[PDB]
Amino acid sequence: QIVMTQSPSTLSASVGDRVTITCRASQSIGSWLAWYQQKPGKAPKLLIYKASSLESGVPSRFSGSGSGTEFTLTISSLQPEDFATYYCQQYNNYSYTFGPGTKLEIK
Amino acid sequence: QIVMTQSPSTLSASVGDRVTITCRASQSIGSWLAWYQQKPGKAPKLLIYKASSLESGVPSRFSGSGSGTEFTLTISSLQPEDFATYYCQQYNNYSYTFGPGTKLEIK
Amino acid sequence: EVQLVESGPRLVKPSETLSLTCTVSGGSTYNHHWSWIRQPPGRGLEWIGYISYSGKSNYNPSLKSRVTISLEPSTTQFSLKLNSLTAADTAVYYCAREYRDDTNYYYYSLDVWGPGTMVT
Amino acid sequence: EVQLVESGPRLVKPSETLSLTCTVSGGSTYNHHWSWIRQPPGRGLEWIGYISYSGKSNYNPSLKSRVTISLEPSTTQFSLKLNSLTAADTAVYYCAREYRDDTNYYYYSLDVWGPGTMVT
Amino acid sequence: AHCIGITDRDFIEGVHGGTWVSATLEQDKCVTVMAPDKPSLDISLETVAIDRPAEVRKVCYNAVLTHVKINDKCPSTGEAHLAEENEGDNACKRTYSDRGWGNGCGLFGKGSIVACAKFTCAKSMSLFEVDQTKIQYVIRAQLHVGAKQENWNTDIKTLKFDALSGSQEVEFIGYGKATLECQVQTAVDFGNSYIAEMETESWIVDRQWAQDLTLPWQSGSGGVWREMHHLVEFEPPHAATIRVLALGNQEGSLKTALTGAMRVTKDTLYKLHGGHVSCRVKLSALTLKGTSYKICTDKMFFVKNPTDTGHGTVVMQVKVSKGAPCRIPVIVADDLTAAINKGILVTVNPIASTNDDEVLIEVNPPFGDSYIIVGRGDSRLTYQWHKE
Amino acid sequence: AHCIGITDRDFIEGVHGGTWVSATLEQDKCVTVMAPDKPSLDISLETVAIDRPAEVRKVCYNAVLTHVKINDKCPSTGEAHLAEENEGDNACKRTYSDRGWGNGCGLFGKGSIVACAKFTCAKSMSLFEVDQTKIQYVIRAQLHVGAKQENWNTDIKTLKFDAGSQEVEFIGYGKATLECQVQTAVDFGNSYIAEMETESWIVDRQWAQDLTLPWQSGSGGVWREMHHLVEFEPPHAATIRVLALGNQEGSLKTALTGAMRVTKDTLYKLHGGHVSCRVKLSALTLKGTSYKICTDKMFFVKNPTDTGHGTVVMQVKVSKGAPCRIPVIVADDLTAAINKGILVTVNPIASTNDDEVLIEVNPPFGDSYIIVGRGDSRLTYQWHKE
Repeated sequence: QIVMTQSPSTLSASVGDRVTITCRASQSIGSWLAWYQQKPGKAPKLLIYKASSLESGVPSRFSGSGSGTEFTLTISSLQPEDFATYYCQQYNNYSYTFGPGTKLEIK
Repeated sequence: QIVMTQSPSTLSASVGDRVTITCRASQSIGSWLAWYQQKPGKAPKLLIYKASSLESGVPSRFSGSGSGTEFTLTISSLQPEDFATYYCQQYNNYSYTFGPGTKLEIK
Repeated sequence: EVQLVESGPRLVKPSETLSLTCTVSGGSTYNHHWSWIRQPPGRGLEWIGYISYSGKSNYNPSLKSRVTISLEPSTTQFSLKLNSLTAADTAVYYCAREYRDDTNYYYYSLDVWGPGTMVT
Repeated sequence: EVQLVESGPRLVKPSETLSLTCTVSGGSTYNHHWSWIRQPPGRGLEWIGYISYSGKSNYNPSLKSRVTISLEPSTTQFSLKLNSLTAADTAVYYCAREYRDDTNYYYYSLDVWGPGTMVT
Repeated sequence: AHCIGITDRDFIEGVHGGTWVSATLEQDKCVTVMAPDKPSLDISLETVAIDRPAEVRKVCYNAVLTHVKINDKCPSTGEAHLAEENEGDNACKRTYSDRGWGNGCGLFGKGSIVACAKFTCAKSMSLFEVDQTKIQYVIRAQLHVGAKQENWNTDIKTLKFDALSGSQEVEFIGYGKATLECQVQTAVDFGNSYIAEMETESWIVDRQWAQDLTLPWQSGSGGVWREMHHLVEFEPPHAATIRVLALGNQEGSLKTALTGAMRVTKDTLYKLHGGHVSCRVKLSALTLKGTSYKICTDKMFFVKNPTDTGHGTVVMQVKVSKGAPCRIPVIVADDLTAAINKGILVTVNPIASTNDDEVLIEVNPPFGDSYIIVGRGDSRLTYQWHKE
Repeated sequence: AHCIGITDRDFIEGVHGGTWVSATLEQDKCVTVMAPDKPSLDISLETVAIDRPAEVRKVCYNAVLTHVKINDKCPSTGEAHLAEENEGDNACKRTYSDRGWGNGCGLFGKGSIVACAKFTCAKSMSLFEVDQTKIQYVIRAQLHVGAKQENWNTDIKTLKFDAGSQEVEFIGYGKATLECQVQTAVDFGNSYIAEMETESWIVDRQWAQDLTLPWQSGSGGVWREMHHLVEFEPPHAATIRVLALGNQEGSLKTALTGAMRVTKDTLYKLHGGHVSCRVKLSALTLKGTSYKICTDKMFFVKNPTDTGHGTVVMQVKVSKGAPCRIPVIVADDLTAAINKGILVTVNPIASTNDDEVLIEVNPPFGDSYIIVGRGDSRLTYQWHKE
């Protein structure tokens, strides 16, 4: 089963910052990568699919890139809304695997 | 006048090897870079133009890549013909500048 | 507006069984892969498995021996069946739809989720 | 087959001038930028300069004060004249064609060269 | 198979002593074969296709030009020549331009000028050859036993045939076997047709039409594009230059020209969107299971109530909770009093082998008001039906 | 100007006392205006163009589809809905599909099915409006003085006009006045500039608006009539095959083959039109009529050569003469000094020494002699003209 790692484990920033979370697969997963946003007490919501494609209607400040092994999620201008834990997930082949999670909180 | 550097200064290899020469510009030159092959006592011959486009009829083993500052010339499978001095040259804007040259000889 | 809601026993004793049921409204269950995912308190997400209308299913290797996911298409709801429980199986269980379009070739992974129910 | 030949005084004493002439066969000089490039024995290439049929010309900053490149369109040949010579100016002088197509936007830099001529 | 879900459905009733039954199978359409004292047979055409067809031609509908070279000699002395003139992958034009004093030419008149450009095809259309003897087709066959839809995928016997394959036997466990003697009808003129595929989309086209296309075309071996001039235009020369441009993408005009042709789709094998299969079905070796079973007397339940199929029939799913291996009495009467069946049973002789077994019944009720009656006694199920 | 290099060349000779001379200038074509006792004036149309025309429409001719979403309800359970149904950039279809127990719905009949797809235009064609008040045109004017071809660009006066008359002063030769009017083939109120990638055209408005393609405006980026390039195949069970139609570049261009062309500066130039001009010749004076005759030796820098205009051109160097005029005649005999030829370069001149001067003469048909100078120093060139 494919193993996903994320970096960093935790990140503190302020509103208006440009932030970048990175995600790694143990082997190649093509472009089949999803980014999920989870707030406490809520289910993960699909933000990014296929590495770079935004789900409607996720704000255009959200963006993703990368392929093969390395991927990156980028928020150009952070908002109070965006403070949550972001998980990555491969859906190249079963069984699917989530990342350990990257926590984003206020400074 | 824009300054061009090359690396390495000299490279010793054998027939059948894969070699890669690098060329650097002092500032961005887009993709306007040419590669020349010069043999002793003879005039420079045009191999590559516009960073990656091959002049007819240069063997397809020759290839080029890069844009702006960083450039590379690649020979996938070395041949006895290829043993000569390779110069890079920017022609994005006058005055044009050649590189010091990368000498390629047999081991 | 496709919505999923999970329901079932909140407390399950060890050595017993876990019978959860996800109800799908706003869309049929003919397409897509209907999946289960769990998340222990203060820990990460774990993809349990899926089942399709075709009958083809797949379970997480760390869970396959116990996990059984079944599908009731007529009532448009599917079930999770987890055996041989332990303290590790104490987690928030989400049921989710993995969108798969084999006609136009689009795959959005798990796009629709349920609120999730905490099983201890 | 566009061909260039440079010719002129081979042996030049210091303090004089350098009268080189590149003759173009197989094509006219209306298009392209006609250039001079030199190479001292055992060193790298130095781009001297160019002139066009349009009248626009340009010289290497390290040589500009001395270099004069002229164009004789009738016989399709152009000339290099370098003054204030020195031991540093001892080099093999090539005349070359810089191909420029302003109609289809193709530029191959110096694509056609002459045999090169050794000046001391 | 299963023909209940497939809306375009035909019924073919066999005669009591009939050994063979003719039936024609069309795409997106299925046939239900009935015969007295014998199980109903669902037959359907799944696919008609070609495997590994041979490429015969390629036809470029989008080309890009690179390495545009120009040679522009002056009047009198001088024919213009480019090296690219003797290379295979270059579209070239030889002309003459008005030149004189002003263009660096000591004489006034016509000077030879040659322009060559690298022809590389961005997108092309593949033209495959179609062989009758390479045609394979697939037929789904499934008997009308009391089975759940979710078990259909387990019951369906899929059969594969070739161009000259023979009669094929299909044995259903506990029900004997049937024999399919099938023949494939192409709808294509092989000696005058191509498979034309663009990117994802394919068609069955006229060979003559394809070869008469005013576009560059290639072959199966050497990769030299012929008649390149179709997508390369050379504007009149001015002085010492020539405008060499590539023509527009011809995807749209081609596709609009292809709207009326028979469709084809290549998937991980070339599927055909047309054709049909003529079949002779042997029913004699088909036997009815559990005719000697005892009658189900235990309490039964409609898991799924009798519902309209759109085929003029009704379907229902009955659970037999306790009853042992037994047969289920299903009739459609005009009243609760008369036990006279006015309806026709499609699922001939329903059965529940094991317990808590769910069995699917399909009946053709008579026109008007009727009662669907399943079982006997106090345990029997009755369901009101209206069919105008 | 200079009309020698331009092969399509007309001559207009003015009458002796004529003050004005009419002349029509077409694209890639020039006119040489002659008048007795006055210098010849070369006039030519360079460009007729438009500056910063306003974008009015876009017409997509290649579109790509992404984000194909589908929602499918069973019969008697509701209309299917997608979130993307409400976004501006999505092409959508709502239909009904054949459903029953075969696809997992408990009833047999029509189930609602909706398919939406992200519409993004890969390549589009811009439709600019043509305002006649933004039309400018350029005319080259140059006198026939004794110069060389490599000095032509220095001698040529280039003139710009918008939608009055302009004066052109030649140093030491007076001045001419051009009263020009531009005539182009445009129904400004019924035409667009249609530009795709590098190529442009003058198209008819009705045709542009009647195109069966998606179209936009200069403002908001909401594509209208997206259905022209989007096809929804009939629904099977719970899916719909959503296709983008083919690239319409080719069909469009083939439909545009006969239309007037337009280009850009690497300023939309028009591949047509013409300019009607009134040329004032009265204020034009001839220089050096009182110079002495060149008696010193002259040499043909460039021998008399055919121009293709029925005229001949030659380049003569005056090395050892002062400011002087050159006597040029074309006689039918070397003894008889009777000029049968017509001098286009009226009264050739040599201001400085080693000066090279271009003579253009229109020799008579048959055998003739081109004579430059007098005495023993004179140059003679036998010329034949069919």
